[PDB]
Amino acid sequence: SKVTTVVATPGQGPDRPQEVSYTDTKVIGNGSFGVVYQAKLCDSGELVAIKKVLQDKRFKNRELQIMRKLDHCNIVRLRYFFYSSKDEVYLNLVLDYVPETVYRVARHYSRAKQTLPVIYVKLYMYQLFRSLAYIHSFGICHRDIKPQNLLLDPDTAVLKLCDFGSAKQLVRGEPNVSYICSRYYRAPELIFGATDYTSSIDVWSAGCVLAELLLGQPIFPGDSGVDQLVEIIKVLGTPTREQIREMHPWTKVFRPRTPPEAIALCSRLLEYTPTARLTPLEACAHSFFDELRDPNVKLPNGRDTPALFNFTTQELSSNPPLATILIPPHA
Ligand SMILES: C[C@H]1CN(c2ccncc2NC(=O)c2ccnn3cc(-c4ccccc4)nc23)CCO1
Repeated sequence: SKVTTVVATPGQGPDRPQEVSYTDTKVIGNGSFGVVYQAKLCDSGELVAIKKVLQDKRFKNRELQIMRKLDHCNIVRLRYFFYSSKDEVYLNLVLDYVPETVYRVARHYSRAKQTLPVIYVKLYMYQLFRSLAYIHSFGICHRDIKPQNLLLDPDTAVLKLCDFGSAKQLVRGEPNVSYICSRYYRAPELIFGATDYTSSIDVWSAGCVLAELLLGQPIFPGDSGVDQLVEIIKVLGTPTREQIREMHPWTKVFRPRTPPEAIALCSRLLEYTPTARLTPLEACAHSFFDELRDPNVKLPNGRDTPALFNFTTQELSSNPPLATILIPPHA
């Protein structure tokens, strides 16, 4: 077994490097992002993911700057970072390992001609909304919400948002690129080429993930923006002049046994008007998640549900009175 020893800087806290040794290094992902590895830390025995990207000499890495300041139970944790080396330098992000993704779990169910039990749809969606409530409180927009970027530990039912390669602090009056976000999950303002969009593009993407988990397939597919806009229009109806300036019965969209609270939540996330969409914190508070607030709720495997109510002042800052719903009496 090959052991690699590096001098890495801890993610959170002041810049004080340490020797870090890891082994059992294997490639687990390859794409436009770069390469993701799996490895075992020699000291603790803990599994880690290592995202390796090409580092520009000219500037500081935006993903690293964002990740160093994030601390949330539903966001993948940056343990360390280090630089490595023809004649080019790479930035390596040592993250907490999470074994599965919502993409892979949902695909197991789709191929088996079935849908993910609604208890999981609530757990995953609720935890995704918490992660968005947290990043959005600092003005940070993920800009790439999709099932592959939603990590899962299937045994504990914990969801962790990953991939901050497109994330950016959105400042009012500053223009932003419209070519971020993956096909199927782009908000209609991004399809229309808006550069003045807000963090609500993340809420639309999350609404696309929710509808997909309920349906067993993407709600707005299409290989072009015009095809995707046709699928959006089939469900939401034709956008008014006011709606276009700002950027079908929903019950007939899903299978008959679909909970009406789930359908009501989709209609409030998937709206043409960016300001009409729910905020992540308001989505957390929706009646679709009431089952998670029940003191007797348990996972299908018999275990207790993960931490769902440990809200901080920062997390609640968008609407502090929502704490009366969000933190139930038993919590
Ligand atoms: C294909 C991968 C791409 N991947 C990413 C794309 C861009 N930047 C980062 C990541 N990954 C991560 O930040 C990440 C952090 C922690 N644990 N972890 C496990 C796995 C994983 C990798 C392969 C198969 C299953 C799981 N990926 C991660 C997201 C998942 O799907």
